[PDB]
Amino acid sequence: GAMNSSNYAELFNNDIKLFVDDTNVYRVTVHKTFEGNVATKAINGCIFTLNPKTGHLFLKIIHTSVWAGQKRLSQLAKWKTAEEVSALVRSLPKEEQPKQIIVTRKAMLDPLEVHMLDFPNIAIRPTELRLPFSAAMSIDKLSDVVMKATEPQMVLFNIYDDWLDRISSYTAFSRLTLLLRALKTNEESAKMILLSDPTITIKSYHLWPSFTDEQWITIESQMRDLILTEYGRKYNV
Amino acid sequence: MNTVPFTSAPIEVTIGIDQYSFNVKENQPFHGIKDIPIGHVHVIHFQHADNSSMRYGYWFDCRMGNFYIQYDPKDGLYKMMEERDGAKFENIVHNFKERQMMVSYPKIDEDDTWYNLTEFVQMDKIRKIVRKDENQFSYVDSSMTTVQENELSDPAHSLNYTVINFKSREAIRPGHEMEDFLDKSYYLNTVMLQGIFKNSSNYFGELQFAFLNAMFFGNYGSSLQWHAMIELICSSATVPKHMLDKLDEILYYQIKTLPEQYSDILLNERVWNICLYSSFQKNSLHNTEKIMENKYPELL
Ligand SMILES: CCN(CCO)C(=O)c1ccc(Cl)cc1Cl
Ligand SMILES: CCN(CCO)C(=O)c1ccc(Cl)cc1Cl
Repeated sequence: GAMNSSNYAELFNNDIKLFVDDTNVYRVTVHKTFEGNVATKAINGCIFTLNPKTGHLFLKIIHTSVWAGQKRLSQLAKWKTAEEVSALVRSLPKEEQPKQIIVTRKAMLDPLEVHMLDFPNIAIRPTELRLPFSAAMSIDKLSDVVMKATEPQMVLFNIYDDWLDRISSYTAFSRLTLLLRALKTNEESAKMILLSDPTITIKSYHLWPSFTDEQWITIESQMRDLILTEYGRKYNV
Repeated sequence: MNTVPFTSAPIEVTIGIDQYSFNVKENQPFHGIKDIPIGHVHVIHFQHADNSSMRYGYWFDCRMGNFYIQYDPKDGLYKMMEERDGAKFENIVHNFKERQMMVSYPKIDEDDTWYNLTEFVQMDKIRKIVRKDENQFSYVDSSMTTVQENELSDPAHSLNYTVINFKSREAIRPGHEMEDFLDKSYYLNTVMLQGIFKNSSNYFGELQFAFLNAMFFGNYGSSLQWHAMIELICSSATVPKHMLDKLDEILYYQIKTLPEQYSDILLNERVWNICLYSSFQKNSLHNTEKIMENKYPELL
């Protein structure tokens, strides 16, 4: 069934599962032709596939070449997402294959189900949560490897850096959703928060700064304030 | 002409024969139906005045033997039986004819509704869907479930319709995932027509039989079969032009014949709005489209 507030903690049990987000698979910059008409120009994209328990990210880069000569690209994006996800499952050892895959948008259910017919014991599920994974391209290192890529490319990350050395998955997921939600609501301000202190660096093998626990609390509070504020400024409250 | 005679009618019952229905009162002198047009399959069915639960009936073809109706007081239904003594069946059909205790099947000269509703239905196929080979006739009722329904308990009482499943390996070629799921031509034309049914008449026969079991018995599983076999044609970009035109006629008469008051359970909003307005064949069902909008524009 669907994944919501109520069964939120299933994500952190010991059943392997993956989130798939497809929002940044097919990306365009709309512009004007010399004749005053509008055309799109595609740029590289990503499938965002995330193990919420381990933090492992399988960033599948979608090169603009994949669209050449194809019609109905927004519909094609969802079938390409599914084809690539099934190929990832197929490539993993059986004991590493997920027991569930949770798609962050309902339009992905049928494409994936069809591509995963070979795996009937893998449950494909929607969610009722408004997760902020579209903001993953506001993370500099992820955006950079997507934009620079020259071919199809799978890149592996841990989106939690070393956090699990010190906190639980549930708490790590909560920090991550807080960060991405803030980046989504006001990227400039979110980014300004993360880097106000030039002395807190990002390790070459990490995505986010090396905060102490005390600095994470400060940071986490500052992201909460931003997300509340930008609600006022939008709704006037 | 051919005749389905009756022992008697001991319990108050509504008898329907193809698209018609009529009432018989407890122990009224009723000894069956005569002048039944030879050359078609027929259905004779029953709804007891007291338990409108369980419509039941029998599919049959008079060419395949002499059949009669006897009320069983143990099992509590009107049962179809075969008289193997041709000579002795012939005889009592006369006293029934001469005492005028048989109603006349209306051989109306301005219809073709039953021909059209059963054009491709053949007793031989019916009997492969309703498995019970000691009899030449086939029993169906409200509550019987389909092979596909039993998958998701008793299989001898099954409607063994052809399994259609749009999200199955049979339906989707590896590597054409998107293609075959948005254009089902491969599944219809190669899997079903050439593979399973062999020709479009056998397909059309199952479709028609499924619709008829849905309407006269409200068999829920049949209605799902009917809608599925329709949806598969309408979701295929490539259909033999002859099939399309014949499908328009088939559906036209099925909608024509449907009870106006039954359209809420037996018609699937999604399937028809998709077949008539979104699918590849939205422009290929002119008669069916026209009669749906004059009659049931509510559903759309
Ligand atoms: C005794 C054999 N028999 C009924 C079986 O017990 C009949 O002879 C008979 C009576 C009435 C009718 Cl409509 C048909 C028939 Cl076949
Ligand atoms: C259409 C005529 N009629 C009115 C239906 O309500 C009948 O009752 C009728 C139908 C079929 C047969 Cl075999 C005999 C009879 Cl009496």
